[PDB]
Amino acid sequence: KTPVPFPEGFLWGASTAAHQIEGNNTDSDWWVKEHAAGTHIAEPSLDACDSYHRWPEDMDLLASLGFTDYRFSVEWARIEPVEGHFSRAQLAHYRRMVEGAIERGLRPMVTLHHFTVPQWFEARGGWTAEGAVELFARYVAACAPVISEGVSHVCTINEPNMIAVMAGQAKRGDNSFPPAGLPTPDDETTAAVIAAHHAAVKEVRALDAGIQVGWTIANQVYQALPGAEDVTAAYRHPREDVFIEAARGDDWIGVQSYTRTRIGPEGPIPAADDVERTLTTWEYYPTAVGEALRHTAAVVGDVPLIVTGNGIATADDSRRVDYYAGALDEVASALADGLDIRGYLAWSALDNYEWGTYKATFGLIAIDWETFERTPRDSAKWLGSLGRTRELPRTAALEHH
Ligand SMILES: OC[C@H]1O[C@@H](O[C@@H]2[C@@H](O)[C@H](O)[C@@H](CO)O[C@@H]2O)[C@H](O)[C@@H](O)[C@@H]1O
Ligand SMILES: OC[C@H]1O[C@@H](O[C@@H]2[C@@H](O)[C@H](O)[C@@H](CO)O[C@H]2O)[C@H](O)[C@@H](O)[C@@H]1O
Ligand SMILES: [Cl-]
Ligand SMILES: [Cl-]
Repeated sequence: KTPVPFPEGFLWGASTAAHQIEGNNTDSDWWVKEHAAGTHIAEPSLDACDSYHRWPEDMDLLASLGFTDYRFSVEWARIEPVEGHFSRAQLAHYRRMVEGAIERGLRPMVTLHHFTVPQWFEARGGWTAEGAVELFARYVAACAPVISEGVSHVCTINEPNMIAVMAGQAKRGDNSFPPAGLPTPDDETTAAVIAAHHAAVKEVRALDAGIQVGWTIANQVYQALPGAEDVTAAYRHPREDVFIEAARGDDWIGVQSYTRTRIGPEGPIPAADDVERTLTTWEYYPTAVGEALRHTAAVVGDVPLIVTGNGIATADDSRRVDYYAGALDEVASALADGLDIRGYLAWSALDNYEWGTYKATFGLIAIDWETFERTPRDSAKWLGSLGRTRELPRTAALEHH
């Protein structure tokens, strides 16, 4: 019904991840998987957006559009290309990104880990191997020159619940996803990423640089059909809630939401045949983030919430505007209800490599895969303008009360 001004210092921006935009990330586990014999990965990442060279243009564009914040990742595979050999070259590359954000009036949120790992880290047995926790923490300590000045927010591990899910697949040797919901996570990896996270928090806080640290959650918005509450709770806990519980002592927690999955007495039910879908196959559900935020609050307590990824894969930008109008309304609504939300970062700043395909275009900013030309979409112009306005618009539908 009425507009909700940004809280003071509210993050307003977009998010990317190194492997999805940078191009030539050739020391990652993913680079190997993309080219392995028998890979199921539909297409290779290759040059992606070449943000390795073109992040200056990325950030010029974001700032010009009126965004005030940029979440990007720094890449362990580059920083530690072989075990024990830290690249000062790549550390400086990443420090230049932080400084470059600041010089363009963008507050940088730094993700230290976004799914990919060094191939050597995978080859030695991944998150569940002996020493994996110490290895991650050492990498985190080594990022100190990148994050010790000018960075207010660090994300340790992006969506550890997706890590645990995929480890569950790899352990069973499963290649396909169920028609709804998520594969049983590997509880071993669950434990390992949680211990890795706490150790990373210690490392960042040890810098005594005031950094707010936490991690981000792939919120599924599991909804119980009436009667199926207990099944829904059991299903969601290892997939989501256990990672939110591990964040209860953190300085902030990231909410990443896109769609919803209904759960019946037998478990996850797929979207109806006739309901609107996005280019990811997911049900179009603009109000997801609303439920994601509220569920996250219920579980995590009073840890500040930030939306660190939210959007839609679509070829129709006016449908993206629709999606954000509903998502922003849910953010406003949660704020007005008194949730402590301190930022909104859209997924994604650019069209990017969506873990195996380039067809699932999530970008505010269009990318030509041949020339690397950036073209802001209209959604980008509108959302960006809110960085100056600093007020969340509402949809024209009525609230209760
Ligand atoms: O791969 C099957 C199953 O493994 C699960 O992990 C188990 C682990 O918790 C247990 O300690 C040991 C005991 O030998 O067995 C398994 O490794 C994992 O959580 C599931 O995702 C997998 O489906
Ligand atoms: O897919 C768009 C972006 O979203 C993230 O990962 C999502 C996750 O949020 C969601 O729960 C699952 C559904 O099974 O899909 C993943 O792709 C990542 O932050 C981004 O890398 C990803 O591109
Ligand atoms: Cl090196
Ligand atoms: Cl990384």
